[PDB]
Amino acid sequence: GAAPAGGEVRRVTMYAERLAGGQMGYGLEKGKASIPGPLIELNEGDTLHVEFENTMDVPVSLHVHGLDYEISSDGTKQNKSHVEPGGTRTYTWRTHEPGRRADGTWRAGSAGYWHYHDHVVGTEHGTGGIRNGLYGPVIVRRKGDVLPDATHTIVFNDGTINNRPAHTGPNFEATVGDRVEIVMITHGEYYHTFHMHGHRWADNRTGMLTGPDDPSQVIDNKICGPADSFGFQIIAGEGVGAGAWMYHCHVQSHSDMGMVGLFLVKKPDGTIPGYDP
Amino acid sequence: GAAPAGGEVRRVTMYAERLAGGQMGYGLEKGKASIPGPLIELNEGDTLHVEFENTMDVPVSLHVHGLDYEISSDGTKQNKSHVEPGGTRTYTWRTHEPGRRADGTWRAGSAGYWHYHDHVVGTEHGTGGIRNGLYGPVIVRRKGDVLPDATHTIVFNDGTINNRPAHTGPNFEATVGDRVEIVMITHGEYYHTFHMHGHRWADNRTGMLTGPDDPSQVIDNKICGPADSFGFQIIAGEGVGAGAWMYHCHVQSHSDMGMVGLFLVKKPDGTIPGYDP
Amino acid sequence: AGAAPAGGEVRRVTMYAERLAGGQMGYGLEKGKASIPGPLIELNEGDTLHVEFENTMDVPVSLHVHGLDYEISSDGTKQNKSHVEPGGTRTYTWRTHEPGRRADGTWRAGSAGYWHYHDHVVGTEHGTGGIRNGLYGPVIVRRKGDVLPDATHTIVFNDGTINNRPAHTGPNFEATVGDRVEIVMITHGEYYHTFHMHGHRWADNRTGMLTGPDDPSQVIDNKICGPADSFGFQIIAGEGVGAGAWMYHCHVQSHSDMGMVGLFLVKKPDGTIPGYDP
Ligand SMILES: [Cu+2]
Ligand SMILES: [Cu+2]
Ligand SMILES: [Cu+2]
Ligand SMILES: [Cu+2]
Ligand SMILES: [Cu+2]
Ligand SMILES: [Cu+2]
Ligand SMILES: [Cu+2]
Ligand SMILES: [Cu+2]
Ligand SMILES: [Cu+2]
Ligand SMILES: [Cu+2]
Ligand SMILES: [Cu+2]
Ligand code: NA
Ligand code: NA
Repeated sequence: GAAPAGGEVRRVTMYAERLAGGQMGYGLEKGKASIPGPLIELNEGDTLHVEFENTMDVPVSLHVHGLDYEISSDGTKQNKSHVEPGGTRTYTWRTHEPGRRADGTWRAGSAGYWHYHDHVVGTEHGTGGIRNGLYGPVIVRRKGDVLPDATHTIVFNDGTINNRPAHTGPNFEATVGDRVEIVMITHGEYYHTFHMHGHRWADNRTGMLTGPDDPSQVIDNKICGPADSFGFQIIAGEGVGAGAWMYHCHVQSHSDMGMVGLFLVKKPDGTIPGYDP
Repeated sequence: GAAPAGGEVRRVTMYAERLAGGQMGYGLEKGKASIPGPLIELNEGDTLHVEFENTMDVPVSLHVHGLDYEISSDGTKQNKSHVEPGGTRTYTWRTHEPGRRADGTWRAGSAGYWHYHDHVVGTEHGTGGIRNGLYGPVIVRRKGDVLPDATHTIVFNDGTINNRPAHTGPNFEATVGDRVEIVMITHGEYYHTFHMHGHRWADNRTGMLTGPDDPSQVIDNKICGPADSFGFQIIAGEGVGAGAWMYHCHVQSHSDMGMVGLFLVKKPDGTIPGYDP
Repeated sequence: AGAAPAGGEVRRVTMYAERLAGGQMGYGLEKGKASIPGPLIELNEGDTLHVEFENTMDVPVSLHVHGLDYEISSDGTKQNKSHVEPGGTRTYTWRTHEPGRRADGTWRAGSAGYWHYHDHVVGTEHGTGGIRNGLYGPVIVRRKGDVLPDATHTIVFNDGTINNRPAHTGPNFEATVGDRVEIVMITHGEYYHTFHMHGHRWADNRTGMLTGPDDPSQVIDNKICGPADSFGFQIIAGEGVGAGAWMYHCHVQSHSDMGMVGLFLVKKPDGTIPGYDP
């Protein structure tokens, strides 16, 4: 599968809602908010109209990295781009293809692994909102990009993965040979290093080398800090086989205190060697 | 415009001077020291003789990243290349173009976003001098590099931008369509993440993709540590329009305590929609 | 300079985990000769390595490698019981592969790069004690045609030490002007660092050297790194700058002030170093 050329005007509804235990999340339908928020996928050239509604009792906003937006969709109190309690607003995101500018230089396209998050809860930089769970992934694909069999989002938010209690994953399941896309986002106060056992990727836009001329370092460990985002695709078990393959932050106290999960790679018969749950 | 081939021998006078409040700065002329220090620009092949004078009552030095220098211009006490109080010294920086060696390998040129700083005030690694403001940017351009309409230097020094009081910018002004160059240097004890709203750049030498075959990640958020330097050029307002575009460190406590500033992008008539400080 | 050949050899080596002085712990290829960092392993893409491993200590230990191909039975974790009991033995197998076009037209990245191995089970189930104690070492996998160096030096930022040495004690590395010197740089523990080399620079890519005039990788002399990061590069000692005692150090200011410093001692042909007075 390959991404097509973009150019569609898409729309979606988004809600900010309180969740259990002081948390807050984005959802695409009322009562269905999650942490991380829903995955938004666009092709270069697509436009996205996000009909947003704040269902909480405190102001919230929606700020996006990487994509084109006018200052009116910045999502900050400073620009009156926030949403009052009960309020509604339409945030508009646009994307563009790469291309040669009139001045002769190459204009980078929108394609990449991006994310959106709150910018007004607790502070005017969204410190409380991000801590509470108001973040989500955005993928913009370029014409011809390889499409995956599954996509999984891993957010290192302070000392947690996806706001979960320590030592509770998440885990992700695949079958040997699956083409698996990982979106990796970092938030909060701390730097982290993301490590995946049994697998590696290229440190470039897609995480895949373009061919024999791409000099990007191939890695299995990557330092990241607050609001960094990257992504990659792997072939599950390629050259290594089935198994419970760990991923974790490699900062030693962070892995010891529980930012660890499993990439559960199954044989075609659905079983995982060496793994007792 | 485009950078010419280099090869000139250039001279400049530089002074280290005390500034108000225990600060120290470099300057091109007596009594005009600034933090950051003056921007030095060279073309690959140029030689620069810095006629240096220490107007201060403590030793100071000038150490440069990236450029060619002999051990006698290292700027360290260890090599006896510091400057005594009231003393003078000529620091020589050289640069070179890339090219094929005899062994067939490719020698990397000097071009890049670099910086200079003190190496002896407070400690033999310049911890006091750097804290006090003794740092500045150097740009070395390759023949053919695109030249910007303006260059702005942003230094994350511990918990400050350019040693400024918290919450005091700096702000930079441009018109929609301007080609704006940012030089980004980090110093001190902390890691940071630099983020720009509404704009993005390529993670490579120039900050611009060379063309459709360049696989560098396109980003708007970059982790950086002490003595890191990078730079890029953006088209102000490209695809997003005029506005007060924030830049800040994205480490949540840092943005909250005042590591924030504004990229004020004006329409040709001078208007900035919705700006209201 | 020499060039790496195509790989595909099947090799075997013995490795031991051993206690060292001061509560330290190290890997070695011969009994009683363990070192921190552990021995440098070098493979050409396509090679297979069978590590006949023996744990001579009184605690379970493991061998976990980054980047290379290994089956789950060579993961080196308690999770899948691939650690080594006290006094026990185990064969760990590492494989590597060349890059190539898959049948579906996508490009498979090869194994080549700067990698490392370390313990994963001493103290905690992530090897916090083992790594702190010194159980780490470098692995280089070369691609056919990679340029070969005159010498290779490994620098590990482990917590606030270099190579588990006492503060301010280097290590120093010696070269002659013109030498092709390879640096392998590994980070472990709890802290981020920035590695800086005076007088020298490299390209931020797989090999540390630009492939030619079309490579847009940033050329740098300073690089941020965190726990279990690894990278490497080659420089021509003294190129364009001459002989001297060229410092390298973490550039986090308090780390350089506390002793995360060392010297790249670049000598004239007559063996002397101008300005270097110890
Ligand atoms: Cu912001
Ligand atoms: Cu972490
Ligand atoms: Cu953000
Ligand atoms: Cu230094
Ligand atoms: Cu910061
Ligand atoms: Cu932003
Ligand atoms: Cu420095
Ligand atoms: Cu692990
Ligand atoms: Cu350090
Ligand atoms: Cu330096
Ligand atoms: Cu590891
Ligand atoms: Na790169
Ligand atoms: Na990087």
